[PDB]
Amino acid sequence: FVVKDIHFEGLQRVAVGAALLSMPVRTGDTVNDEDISNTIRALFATGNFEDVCVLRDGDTLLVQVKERPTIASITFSGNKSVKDDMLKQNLEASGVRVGESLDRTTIADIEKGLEDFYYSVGKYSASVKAVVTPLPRNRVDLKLVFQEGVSAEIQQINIVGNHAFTTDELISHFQLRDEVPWWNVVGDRKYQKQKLAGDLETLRSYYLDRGYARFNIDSTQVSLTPDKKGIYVTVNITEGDQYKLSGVEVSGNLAGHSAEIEQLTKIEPGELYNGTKVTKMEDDIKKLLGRYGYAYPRVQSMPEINDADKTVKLRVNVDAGNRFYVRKIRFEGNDTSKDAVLRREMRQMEGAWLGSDLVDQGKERLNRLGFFETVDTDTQRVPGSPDQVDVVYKVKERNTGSFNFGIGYGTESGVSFQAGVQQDNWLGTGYAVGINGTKNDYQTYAELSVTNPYFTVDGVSLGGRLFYNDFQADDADLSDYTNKSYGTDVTLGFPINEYNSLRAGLGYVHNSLSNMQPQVAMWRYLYSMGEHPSTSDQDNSFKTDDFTFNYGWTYNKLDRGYFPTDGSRVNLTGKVTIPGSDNEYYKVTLDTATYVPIDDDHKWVVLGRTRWGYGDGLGGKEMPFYENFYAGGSSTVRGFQSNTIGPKAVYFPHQASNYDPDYDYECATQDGAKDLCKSDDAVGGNAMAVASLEFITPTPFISDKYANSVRTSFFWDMGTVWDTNWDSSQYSGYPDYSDPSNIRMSAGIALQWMSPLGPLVFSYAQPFKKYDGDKAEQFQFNIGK
Amino acid sequence: NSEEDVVKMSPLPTVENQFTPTTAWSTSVGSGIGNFYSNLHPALADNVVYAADRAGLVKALNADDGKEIWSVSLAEKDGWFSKEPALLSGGVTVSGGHVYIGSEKAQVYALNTSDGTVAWQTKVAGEALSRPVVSDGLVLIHTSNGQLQALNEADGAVKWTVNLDMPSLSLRGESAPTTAFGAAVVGGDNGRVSAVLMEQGQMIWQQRISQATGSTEIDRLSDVDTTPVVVNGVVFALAYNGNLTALDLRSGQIMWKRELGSVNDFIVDGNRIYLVDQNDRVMALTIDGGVTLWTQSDLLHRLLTSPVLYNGNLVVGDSEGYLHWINVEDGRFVAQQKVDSSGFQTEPVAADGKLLIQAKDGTVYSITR
Amino acid sequence: YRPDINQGNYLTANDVSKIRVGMTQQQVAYALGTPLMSDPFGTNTWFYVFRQQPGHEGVTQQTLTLTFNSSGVLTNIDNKPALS
Amino acid sequence: KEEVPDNPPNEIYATAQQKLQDGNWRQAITQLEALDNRYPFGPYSQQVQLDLIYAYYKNADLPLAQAAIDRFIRLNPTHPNIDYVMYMRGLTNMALDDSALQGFFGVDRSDRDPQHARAAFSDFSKLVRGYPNSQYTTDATKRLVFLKDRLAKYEYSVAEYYTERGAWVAVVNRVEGMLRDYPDTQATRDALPLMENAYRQMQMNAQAEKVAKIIAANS
Amino acid sequence: RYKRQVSGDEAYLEAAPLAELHAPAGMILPVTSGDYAIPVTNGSGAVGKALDIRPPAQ
Amino acid sequence: WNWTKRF
Amino acid sequence: VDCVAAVVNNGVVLESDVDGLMQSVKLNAAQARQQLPDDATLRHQIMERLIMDQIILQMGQKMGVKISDEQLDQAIANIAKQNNMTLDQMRSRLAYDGLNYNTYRNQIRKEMIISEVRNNEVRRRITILPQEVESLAQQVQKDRAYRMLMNRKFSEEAASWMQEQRASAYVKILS
Ligand SMILES: [Mg+2]
Repeated sequence: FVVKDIHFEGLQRVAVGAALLSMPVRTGDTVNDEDISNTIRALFATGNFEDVCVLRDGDTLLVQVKERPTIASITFSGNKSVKDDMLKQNLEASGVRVGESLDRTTIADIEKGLEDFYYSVGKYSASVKAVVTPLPRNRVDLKLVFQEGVSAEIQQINIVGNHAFTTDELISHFQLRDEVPWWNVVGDRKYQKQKLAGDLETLRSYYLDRGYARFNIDSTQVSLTPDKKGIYVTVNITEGDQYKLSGVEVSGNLAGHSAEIEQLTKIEPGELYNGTKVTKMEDDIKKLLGRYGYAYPRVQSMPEINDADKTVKLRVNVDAGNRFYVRKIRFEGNDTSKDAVLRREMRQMEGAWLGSDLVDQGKERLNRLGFFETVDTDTQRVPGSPDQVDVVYKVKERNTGSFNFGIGYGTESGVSFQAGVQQDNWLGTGYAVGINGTKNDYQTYAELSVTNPYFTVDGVSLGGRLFYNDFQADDADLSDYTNKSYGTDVTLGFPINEYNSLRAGLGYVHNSLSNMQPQVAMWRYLYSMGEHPSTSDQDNSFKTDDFTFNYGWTYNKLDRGYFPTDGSRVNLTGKVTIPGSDNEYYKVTLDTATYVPIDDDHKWVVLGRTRWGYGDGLGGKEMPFYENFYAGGSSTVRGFQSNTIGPKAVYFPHQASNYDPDYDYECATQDGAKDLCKSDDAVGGNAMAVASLEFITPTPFISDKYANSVRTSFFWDMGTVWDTNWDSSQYSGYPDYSDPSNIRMSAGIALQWMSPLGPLVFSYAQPFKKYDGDKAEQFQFNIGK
Repeated sequence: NSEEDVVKMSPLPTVENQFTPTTAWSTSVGSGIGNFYSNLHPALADNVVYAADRAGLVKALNADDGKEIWSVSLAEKDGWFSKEPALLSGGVTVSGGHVYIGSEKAQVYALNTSDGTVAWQTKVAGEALSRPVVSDGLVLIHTSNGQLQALNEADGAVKWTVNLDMPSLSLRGESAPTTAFGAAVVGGDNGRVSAVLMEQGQMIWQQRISQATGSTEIDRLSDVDTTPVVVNGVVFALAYNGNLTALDLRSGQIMWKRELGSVNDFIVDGNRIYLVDQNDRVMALTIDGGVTLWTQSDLLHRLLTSPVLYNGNLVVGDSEGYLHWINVEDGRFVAQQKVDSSGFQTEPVAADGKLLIQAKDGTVYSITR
Repeated sequence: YRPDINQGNYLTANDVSKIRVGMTQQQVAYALGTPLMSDPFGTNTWFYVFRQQPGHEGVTQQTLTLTFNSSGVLTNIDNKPALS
Repeated sequence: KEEVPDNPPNEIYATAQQKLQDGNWRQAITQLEALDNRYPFGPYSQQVQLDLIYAYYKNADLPLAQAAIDRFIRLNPTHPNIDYVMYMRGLTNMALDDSALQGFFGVDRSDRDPQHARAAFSDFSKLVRGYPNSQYTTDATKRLVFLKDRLAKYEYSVAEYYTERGAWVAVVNRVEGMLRDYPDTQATRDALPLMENAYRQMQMNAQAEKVAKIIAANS
Repeated sequence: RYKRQVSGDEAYLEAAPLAELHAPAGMILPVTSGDYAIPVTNGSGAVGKALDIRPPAQ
Repeated sequence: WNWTKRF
Repeated sequence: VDCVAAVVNNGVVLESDVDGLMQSVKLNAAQARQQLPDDATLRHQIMERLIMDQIILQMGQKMGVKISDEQLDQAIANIAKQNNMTLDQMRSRLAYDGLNYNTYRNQIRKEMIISEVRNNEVRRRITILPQEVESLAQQVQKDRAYRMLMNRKFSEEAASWMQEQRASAYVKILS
């Protein structure tokens, strides 16, 4: 029968016009049951309806419709592990949001996707139910009720087929852990698939670096306990033999640079095949071709493995592709940071030839800024251009503000409270401002730094620093005196190699020495300063205003910041008071720490450390005793009490500020002193020379899984602090404190590891050469921040 | 911490102990399997119990008073920087005066029962997680890598290998093959029960018994980890999340199936199949149609061990140190005992009138009914 | 210290010998590549400026000006191999 | 408050209007969100969506305002008041442009990510092109002038940075792109000296003289 | 939050008027490519706090 | 121990 | 009048189809008797038949598999010859049989596409080990036992696949 009008009872979201036109029918056409069914099927195929009931009341097709209800609210119950935010984001991934229609067909897929997310997280018992509560006006409240369950953790990572290396040794380098000791910080036993793949590639690297060019990971089984609480990772490998690298033969499109590449692909006579070295020379060929203007110099090293001689011939197919030029480098997401802050980290120049190495260097430099959670790159191709690209750096800004509160404890500083508030990207300008503070047993420090990391485009940083320092010497195991200092330092740090960094600065420091214990060395310095106090009146006072030119040179070629195994860190830091200061003196310091690995795995290292220092007045004056050098404690000479090494305080007879018999009150007259007296308390020296041969060895009685997480070492520390200005002629009864020959020595064991409480550094050192007065504490330790 | 199970562990039931079950003797094997999910359980040959820990220690103990007869460590000490536990996982098996132990080093040790010296040691395809079953001069091991390997009893050389499909994600453990008429019926981690020949290792058949692969989720687990039982020409196999299927031994066609799963062995005695579900629900079913004779959910989610018929009385451990004697006519708890503290994971061994069970801490207990 | 300041087109000195008076802009761009700098003001002049300032090693610049004609035909070539 | 009583739609909308005219955007938003959730696609829901766009913008819920504007445009592409919605889209992008982490101060932020300025410019251009007679077209045009100046200032900041860096080809290209895109901006005039210097440092004096001619003609 | 608040009163209308550069004789400034060309149009409303951005009554 | 919280 | 009995993922099972396999068949269509259980008893069976039909239609749709009308022509030719009545005459009689040409052609198209999809998705997942072929050939040969093996494996795997796809496919009953 003919159809004239189509009613749409039940429509409240799809416009009657839209619903009508979505049906492939126009008014005035002949409709039979076949056409009715076809219209129903198409109208429901529009994906807006959950019930179509076309009625024939009278001569009009009353298209009764049940509409796809709108999601009134998305709620979550039982998702304790995961906050609602990422749940809602993963819902948006499926287009499910408050105000969107609930199709009732994808919710099963959505809860299945949530369960898949949980299974990735490791909660393999996780359950998700999408309950729908009807609400008036055709609405549904979607309650995603979760039963996360226990997160499965790796009970065992097993390698089958490893005979050249123990399973523990191989697994130690995996970011998936089957054992996480409480005392150590090795990681978590949680399992992620991407971590499993990264660990398989770590195993590949481990074996290909030792010459196992035929190494192959036959399979990787991941098993669950029936309770789905434990995960077992079995890596079935077939490590071949150790293959030698006979030679590297290069071919392809070398762009006329075959000579330089050939000099790059030079190997020792039949060395041991090393996948790391092969990739290193591939990257060196990439760098060479990039320095020749090639943006994407592809270099594929295929090893032709001859099992007969067990050798490898590296066919390095090199295709130095086209030259692409960066029309412009864009930054997306630098809403806080100004453009120059991101752009001055670009090693790739805009308006230059593209180098993938340079673009990745810029990306990693942007990551190193710390201003961004993510820094992706996109070398988009300029429209209608064969060789022009835009390098878009899509960053996502972080909260560069950070307040830290650390607590450490050590035999040196006692309880060390550190606090701080830092803005590393002040107003997105790249200025790192921040107020820090420290509180040891003996020194309360409070700093306010403001460093422009790029005072010059070249990277020369300029940093001001307002410091305050209340140093109670007696708490530092020195002779009693309280130096309350404060002042400024404006320092230009000049980078010169990315390993060497100079820094020249001008500083002001006002020092107020109070409660100075009457002693020979302090009063020598004070007499040199034109003040003539009395050896009585322990409550002395002395204020100085010193303008210093500080200089510094930090060479830092340590491959690892934590537990270095190779390289050297030298730090020559000096300080010369400029004319116009109250104190006239220079003070040079030279730290050194050379790690020489004596094996292949870098497990056996020799740390040759040294700590030199020399200070002295510039004529008539004398270096302030409070700038003296100290030795002892678990920083210079272990097994010696902090600062004990060196000249000891020669005290004068005086009345004690506090008098209480049976104390000796630092040898006071009121206690029964009448002449100059020696003492066991150190004053430091204007000269200092400390050294330490520390044989770092693998930690013996500990699983290879995390034996590299603990640094064991056996150290021999030399150290002599001396007062070059000591009046040997005038003080003949007392020990000659101007003697560098008084080389204190200690030998001991040291154990470092990154415990949950912080970097723990214990050491037991016996001082086998200590002079009179040198207080020795054998067990040093530091629970650092 | 904040984690809490989707399912609560059933509280320990209160029972009227008709008999007083007690540990006849208790002998510690160093450190046992520990928290690792192993098949390592004791054995019993004549009057001697061969138990092991995953570390590598293997003890032959007197089955009467539990006193050590011999003790040999399969772990190979390597200087003073690396220690290599043998990682024994394949339940101790004893057929020819030989003690067969699989290890997760992909080794199978055949020790001599006489003194414990290694009769042979064979490197196998993968982790020998399953019981090294013994039949027709062969030692059959289902390695975690997925291969059912048959070694020679005397030589120890791998006679043949059958690659079984290994899912990306499976359940720890492998089916110990059962042998019936020159054929081995093994359960694969992919939910297929495969019957292979015992001389050339060619599959007689490979019948899927899971059919419960939800898909889109790695947790569509279907591991047939229970050793199939061959009774009267019927292959009763049990998959995880899968079906307790009675198959045809000759053809491998599903005679019947029930929608219940487990990865711990089940008894099929006379006319009754006793099993413990993956949820630790002790069921007794008919051998003929899988009709549930009775159920016992009082130990639900207690991580029960495989049951054993000890003196006509199902005995199930749990991960608390508790042995439960369930009646085999109705399912009532005939008795209950606390035997250990580390818990019970590996199957109990009921043989020669002795019911032995090794705790997670390695202690082997003999129990009396 | 500073990184390498590369600027402009990479003039290999063999792809600049490949261009000769008569080439249209298409062949010239195929030979050398698209120029970073054109003459936005006057005629069709392409500036291939191979400029390199390494890490304190000196600024070295080869300028190659290709003055084309209305049709885009290379009419004049001015190659300054070094910066004055 | 935060839990709107289940009043009829008219009472809810009246409360929302009172709280908008009272200037309180949080509670105006909660009332309008209750109205939108409880009666989606019902009676006068377009007005509630526009009020939500307005309150989100005034409450600085710019992600929510962008979402609301985009959905309103997608669902109601032919609305008698879509000129207002395009104006609000330009306004939301402009407000995103002037964002400040902690303080707006006088930093002028002309060299931060200009993508929101570009989006605001596109929205206002679409508004002033499709609907030149809108009451928002004059304000949209003045905001377009500001945004053009701001984008020119971003390109000028980049050209100034590459003048600092010695990237003379980069400077020349940046200032040429300014002379193309932003030829009538103060930033382009300030960057012309940068182009002249970049040409001179490359010893392309035939072009430095051209740029000096430009500067003289415009000084 | 307080991160976009000043955009309620953006403090604009002070943007410098756009003055086209005069090309000197003998040369022509680069073609504009008017991706950022402001149309010349005068709407029926005010600017800068004189324009009510409240949604029009429907 | 050092605890760092980013604001 | 034509209500919607149930929804299947994205498609629907509308009343016209469910009735078409109820009234025009099931005591009609062919060998009228066929089944005599009762319409009420078999209502759930027919509804599940249409539901699984629509699920397999959607399965075919997802693969982007389309059938040319040449195959439809050959299929209708086969259906005409199996009835011992020519093609045009078969249409002429189908006109009064109640299954119009539109309905009949749609029905044959859906039946053939479901058959094709099921054959593809069941044949791959049936593995015939090269032992039971010899076992059957010896039981009663030379690829003739492979046919019986495939028949048994298909009879079983088909039911398994139907259960799997019914579980894995949103089906909701709107009536
Ligand atoms: Mg398994």
